[PDB]
Formats: sequence, C-alpha cells, structure tokens
Amino acid sequence: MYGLVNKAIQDMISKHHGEDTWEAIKQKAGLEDIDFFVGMEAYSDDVTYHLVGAASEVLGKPAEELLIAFGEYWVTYTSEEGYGELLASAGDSLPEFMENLDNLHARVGLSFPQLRPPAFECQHTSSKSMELHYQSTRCGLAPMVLGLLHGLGKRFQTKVEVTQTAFRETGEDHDIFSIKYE
Ligand code: HEM
Repeated sequence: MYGLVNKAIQDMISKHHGEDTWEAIKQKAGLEDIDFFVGMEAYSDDVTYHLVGAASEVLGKPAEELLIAFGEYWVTYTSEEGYGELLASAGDSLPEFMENLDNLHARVGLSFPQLRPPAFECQHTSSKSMELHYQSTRCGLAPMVLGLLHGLGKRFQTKVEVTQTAFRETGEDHDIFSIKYE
C-alpha cells in the first residue's frame, strides 16, 4: 500500500499513544530501518500488516479493533492532509458518497499510478438501507471498512448501523455489509 496509509497509521498511534510507543511498534514491526514513510511511494503490503500486528501486541488490542479505529481516523486524516476537496466532491450524504466510492478511487488512482483500490457496489433496499458489497485483492480489511462507514456517518451527521452479513472467512465469495442510516 502507498505510504499515505502507513503515515496515517503512524499518525493515529503517535497522536493517541505518543512517540515512545510508536518507536516500539516500529521496532517490533521490523521497520527500524525506514526513517519515515513517503506518502506517494508504494510499499509492500507486508509493511502495513506488520505494523498492525505489532501495534496489536504492544497496545494489547486485537488487530481488528485497531482496523476499526483506523477506518474512522482515515476519513478525518484524508480531509486534513490534501484530500478535503476530493471528499467533498464525492457527495453530501452517506448513500451518495458510497455510490461515488469507486469513482472517488478512480480519481485517486490518476495521482497514484499503482493503486489497488477496493471495489464497492451498493444495492439499495429502501431510502434508509442498503447492502454494500466489498471486494478486494487483500485479506482482512473488512473491519477497516466498518470504521470507515462510521467515519462517514460522523462526516454526514447521520446515524448509521452497520452489520456484516457475509464473510470471506466463512467461505463466502466476498464481504457484504447491511447498512441502515438516518
Ligand atoms: C479522498 C479520500 C481517500 C483517499 C485519498 C484514499 C486513498 C486510498 C489509498 C492510497 C489506498 C491504498 C490502496 C493501495 O495502496 O493500493 C486506499 C485503500 C482503501 N480505501 Fe481509500 N481513499 C479515500 C477514501 C476512502 C473511503 C472514504 C473509503 C470508505 C469505504 C475507502 C476505502 C478503502 C479501503 C477499504 C482500502 C483498502 C484497500 C483494499 O481493500 O484492497 N477509501 N484508499
């Protein structure tokens, strides 16, 4: 994943737990070499998985819990770190934003050549609910999607309830979330 993702994880941890904790995580993750992350540079996906595993051990939180928190954080981090207009352009309500997500990542992918974005498809079931299909080249990031959706709820001052109804882990084709919103 691009350095931007790893910087945001670093930022989230460093802000909540301080630099010493960050340095321990960095060390345990096997990254003491890397002096800083470069936002627009591509890293091995392993860098991100190791950082998360190491943060889990050092902080004593399951990795999935940290992914949820990171998902929520990302919505705020991107708005403040160069992508606030891009976010605004993706809509002014939760359901519209989710319809625009693939288009938003298409736009991101202009600037980030090697992007491997997720694919999201919405099947609306009412004016207050939708099924969200999430497909990815990567494993284990469904909890991050959960936090993202909650971050977007906060963004749009909209109450949202998100329940995953299909899990790749149980052998399903892809993750599916049932979403209800104000
Ligand atoms: C303007 C705001 C955003 C920017 C700049 C951005 C950019 C990125 C970047 C660089 C990656 C890494 C992919 C790679 O390195 O190949 C990524 C991944 C991801 N993004 Fe976005 N993103 C934004 C908003 C969102 C939002 C709002 C969501 C909410 C659903 C989202 C969902 C995801 C997920 C689930 C991944 C994990 C990659 C995967 O599943 O394969 N992104 N995004």
